[PDB]
Amino acid sequence: AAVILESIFLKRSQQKKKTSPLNFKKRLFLLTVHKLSYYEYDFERGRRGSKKGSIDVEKITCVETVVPEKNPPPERQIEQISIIERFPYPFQVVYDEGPLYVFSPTEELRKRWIHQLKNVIRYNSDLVQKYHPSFWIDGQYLCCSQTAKNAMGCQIL
Ligand SMILES: *[C@H]1CCCc2occ(C(=O)O)c21
Ligand SMILES: *[C@H]1CCCc2occ(C(=O)O)c21
Ligand SMILES: [Mg+2]
Ligand SMILES: [Zn+2]
Repeated sequence: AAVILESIFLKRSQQKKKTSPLNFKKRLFLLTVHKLSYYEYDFERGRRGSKKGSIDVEKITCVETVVPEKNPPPERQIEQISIIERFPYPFQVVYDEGPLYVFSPTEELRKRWIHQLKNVIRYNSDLVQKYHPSFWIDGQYLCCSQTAKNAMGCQIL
């Protein structure tokens, strides 16, 4: 399928460990009408490396912004170099295996990805009308305090 979008984002680890600290990984993200996939990027040759995972577009229920972290490290705090080193703008892709947290280098790039992702899931069956506006961190959602990753969203839209 045709490539709609191709960008380098920071990805928060999902099942690294149940209680261990959260890891953040630099990934090349690809969007087609069929899948949202991510790879280790091969910087030296200027091409995508090994595929590290995928999300079938049909399984996505929600795509929105996330309220940013209160104390972010320099890599996630607000040019050719800045675009591949700082990732301050998070968004969420909600599916069956909880939300995937993605960090964009710019506001414009996040907006573009949210816009296109909303169009590819337009005819999805499982789309929800509620979401969690804040991150799931240290066993709970910061917005509602619910302890289930698959918990129903606390806010409308
Ligand atoms: C990231 C890279 C090592 C293997 C692995 O297993 C789970 C995860 C993750 O959730 O990102 C990773
Ligand atoms: C990211 C999150 C889902 C599980 C997984 O396995 C490998 C990787 C990675 O290396 O990014 C991930
Ligand atoms: Mg630097
Ligand atoms: Zn919530």
